[PDB]
Amino acid sequence: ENDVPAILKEIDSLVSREAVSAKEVSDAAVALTYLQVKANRRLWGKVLEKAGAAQDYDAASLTNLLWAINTGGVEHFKTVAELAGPAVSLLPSLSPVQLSIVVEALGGAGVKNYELYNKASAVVVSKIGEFKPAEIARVLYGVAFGGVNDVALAKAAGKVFASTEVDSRTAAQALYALAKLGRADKATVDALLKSFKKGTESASDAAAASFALGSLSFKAE
Amino acid sequence: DRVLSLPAVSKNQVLENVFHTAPKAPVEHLEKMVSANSKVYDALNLQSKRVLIWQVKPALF
Repeated sequence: ENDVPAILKEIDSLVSREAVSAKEVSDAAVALTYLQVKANRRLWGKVLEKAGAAQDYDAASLTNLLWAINTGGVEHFKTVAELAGPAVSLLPSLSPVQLSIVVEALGGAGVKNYELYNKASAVVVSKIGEFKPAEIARVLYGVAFGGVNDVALAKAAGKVFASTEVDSRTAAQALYALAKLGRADKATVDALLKSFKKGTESASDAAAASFALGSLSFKAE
Repeated sequence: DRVLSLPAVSKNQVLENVFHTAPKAPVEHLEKMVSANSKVYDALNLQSKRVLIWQVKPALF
């Protein structure tokens, strides 16, 4: 009624069969992160092999697969970078939260796909009111780490984060994106560091904000 | 000239114009195609000992 390794074998046999479609891959990946299965590398390899093998793809399964890849902390550049074609084909049919998850996800792996980041930054600056500021910070993270020095989205994020009071983790992700971009806009960074007072639910985002402010040399907060 | 009343085409010519080609055995198809589908089995089964799935889609460990 509650058993971890038996459900690992159930996911293992669910992913080892020959005709696994993409929805089974996506929820096997999400179920593999929620049980926190960094101890099993072969199971994540089977899930990523079936993710590379799948051809059907909608918004929801692609989004949950990419969310699971980045929450579990698995890295394989081949199957993640071959998931950006499914993104650019499905990009106008994506929700703004779904575009947020896939662009942060394909940016975190370092996928050099300039058409995806151009057509995602054009979407997020064409309809900026659709985007809650965590979605703005995730798209900013993905466009910064994907290797485009996009200052249009950086200026749009500066306007949003100065106008809208944002989360702690949202501001930390925006600081990490601005640190890789190397921009050091004090009008934006001040509006982000003022959000670090409500108590932070994580330590990795405070460490990322410390590394970001060290890379920009503002001062310790 | 009693030999000219006999049929001039020899018995040897009848046996070589009637049994001209060696006939195809019925077991040749089974033997040849089973020897080739043994290689189809060995390469592409997932339970074959020398299967080619780990040489082609290598692994992800």
